[PDB]
Amino acid sequence: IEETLVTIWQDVLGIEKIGIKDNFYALGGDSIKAIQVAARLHSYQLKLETKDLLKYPTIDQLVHYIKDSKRRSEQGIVEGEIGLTPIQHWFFEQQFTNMHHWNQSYMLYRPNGFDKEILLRVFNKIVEHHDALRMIYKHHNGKIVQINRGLEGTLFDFYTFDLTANDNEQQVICEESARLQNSINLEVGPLVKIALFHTQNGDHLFMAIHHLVVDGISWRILFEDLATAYEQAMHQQTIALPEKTDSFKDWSIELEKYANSELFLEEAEYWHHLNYYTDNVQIKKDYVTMNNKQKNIRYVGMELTIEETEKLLKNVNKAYRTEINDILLTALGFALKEWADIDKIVINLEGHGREEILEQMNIARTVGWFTSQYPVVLDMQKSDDLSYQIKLMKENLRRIPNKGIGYEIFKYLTTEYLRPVLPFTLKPEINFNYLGQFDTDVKTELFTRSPYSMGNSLGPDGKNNLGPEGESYFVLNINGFIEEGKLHITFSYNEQQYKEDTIQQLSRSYKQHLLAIIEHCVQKEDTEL
Ligand SMILES: *O=P([O])([O])O[C]C([C])([C])[C]([O])C(=O)[N][C][C]C(=O)[N][C][C][S]
Repeated sequence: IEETLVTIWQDVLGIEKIGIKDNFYALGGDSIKAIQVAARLHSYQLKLETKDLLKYPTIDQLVHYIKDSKRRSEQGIVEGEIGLTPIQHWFFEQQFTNMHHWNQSYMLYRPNGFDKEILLRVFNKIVEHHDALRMIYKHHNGKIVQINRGLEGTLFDFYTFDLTANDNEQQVICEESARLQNSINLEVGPLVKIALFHTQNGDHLFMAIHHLVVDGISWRILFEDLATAYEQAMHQQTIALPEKTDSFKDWSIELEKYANSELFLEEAEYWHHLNYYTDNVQIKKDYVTMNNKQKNIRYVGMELTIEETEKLLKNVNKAYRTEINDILLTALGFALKEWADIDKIVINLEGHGREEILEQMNIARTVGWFTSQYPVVLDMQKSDDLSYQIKLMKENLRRIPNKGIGYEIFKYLTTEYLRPVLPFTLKPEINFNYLGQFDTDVKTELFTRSPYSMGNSLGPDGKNNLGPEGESYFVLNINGFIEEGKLHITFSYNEQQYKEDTIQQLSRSYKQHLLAIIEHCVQKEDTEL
């Protein structure tokens, strides 16, 4: 029904009232919000191909393209060996020092406090429902063996700290959470570490999960099921989570099939264009250094106001019928041109990686590490013409098949005798990672973000996420997100490679060009057919 879409859109977009004529993207939608709509529909046994939502961005149009779900996923307990996925292959290939310490984290806050007994019940359901959290990793014969445990052993560690007497809540939270962050055992588990802090202003719920089994969308899913199960428990109802989508196991199995399929191999030809840019990869550094560890990384931050961010989310993409990636990367092109006099450069672009490339596979609600990464070429031709550059960036991104998911599939999954001959040793020095919007997911009726949280806990600059002795792998690590209605962009660099001021010039330049692109696009009316 259209009443179901209205409700879902309203929840997902964080907008109280939505008409059946409202444009999804003009309301602030993106491809991650789209997946969240698809996930909600799955619980109603309804199917949405997110690409339809792009062609029919209103409920009045889209209702005719919503189908019944033919796919039924594993609802029981998933167990057994699972082949590493592309981003997982990349991870082990790095051989990070203390790779057991390589996590994402988050901290929630509830002024009236959490009931601990309920939390224990809720997280038991969580690790049961979201099978990938029970993963372990073993070595057998110089090879990594990924194994999904059943309901055996310890599925998560949970600590309770009573700081209601301590006068230094922030220090203790940092010290204790750091200990959790450093205590993950990849061989026997658990990969999920949880601490509950009682304080004078309420409770703070800290969570650290090894990156091997989680990502940005997974966190959003966890937050939802956390609130849902908790709300049920405090109302003395049976804890009950939405239907499972496809398991990480089943996904990996089909992904490896795809990797060697005839249809996918035909894509190899496109990626040859990278061969024209192999010497457009390195940027100038202030200094040469041998010290390349996480402890040597610092960052510069920028942010827009709520008004500026609203324009970006709601009134910019209409100008050229773009998506936010087009805009952000166009701004980066200009910024790098003014900052280092660069005309062409190859970057590493991260995507959520949940592309409908596998048939009736649905992972809209699956917890795991699905992140894709791939080389993108930025080409600065006409610095004076915005219309030309934006349309150039747009076309460049559209010429990439299936959001670039295929490149690392070729690189890590395709068997040797089918593996195309591609420039696999290409290594961009710049990474771009825009995580998307989080306000609707973290700011609920049950809880909100913790004030004791330090920095972006879902990124590499998050406090205590990565082991300090671990090796850095990018010269410039650019990460972004929307928090409290404000776009944040951070620039992570090696302190012995660049002076802080050098990076500050890049950040300010990026902010300048981004705001200029916003003003340009705000003034351009929708005329794409
Ligand atoms: O295809 P889209 O919906 O347009 O992509 C959504 C974006 C704009 C947020 C895109 O930048 C993206 O996919 N970012 C994903 C980065 C990520 O998921 N990181 C996970 C933790 S490593």
